[PDB]
Amino acid sequence: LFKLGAENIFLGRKAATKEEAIRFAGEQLVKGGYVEPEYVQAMLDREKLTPTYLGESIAVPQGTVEAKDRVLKTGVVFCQYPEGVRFGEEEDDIARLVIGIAARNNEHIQVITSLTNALDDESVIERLAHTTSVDEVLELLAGR
Amino acid sequence: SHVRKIIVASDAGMGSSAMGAGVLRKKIQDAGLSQISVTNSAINNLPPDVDLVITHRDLTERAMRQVPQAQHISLTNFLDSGLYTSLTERLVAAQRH
Repeated sequence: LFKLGAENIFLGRKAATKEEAIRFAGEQLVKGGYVEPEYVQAMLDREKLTPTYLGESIAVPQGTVEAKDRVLKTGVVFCQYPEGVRFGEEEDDIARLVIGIAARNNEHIQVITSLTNALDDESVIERLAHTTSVDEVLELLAGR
Repeated sequence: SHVRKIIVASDAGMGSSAMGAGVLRKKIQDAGLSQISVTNSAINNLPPDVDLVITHRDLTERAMRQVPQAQHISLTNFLDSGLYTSLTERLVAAQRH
């Protein structure tokens, strides 16, 4: 359902807040023609309703159901934050993997399900969180 | 009238709902309960025929309201493995029984 290559993998980023990380992911979704500009704020709007942190150092920010027509094509932006970005409810809920998603027809859970299926093992997340290799990222998510 | 439907709901039904659904789904499939179906959707969207509804305590009131006749299970944390494990064991017990 989604293409993954060097153009949508971003390693070794840093962000003081989840809002900055979400804005970067949103900017990259706009940059790759996945979404129109209005989708960036829609991702921030969705984050306010309830965090997109999914546990296990992963966050998957996406837009609201209201922004479905601002999505041009299903896409993901894989963003690595080795130092972590607080994303969940608690201060302990830190994400090192921030995966920005844009899904046609508000199908975000299908994209999330595909990603989390490939992230079912703790060793895979740890490796993805600190790797400096784009190729390794592609390998670990290629069976998705 | 057999309990076989489990659905997870949330504010947008595009975040926490995705993870909750996946984990529960996996456990159910592992238990050999192919008869039980698992899906996720926004709170605003919950079919009246649903037997089990799983949401975050902060929104369980809402789901109860849409269907207070349905069975609702409240969570506390997104990765609360302890709660998830307990709930699963329970459903299995209720399946046989």
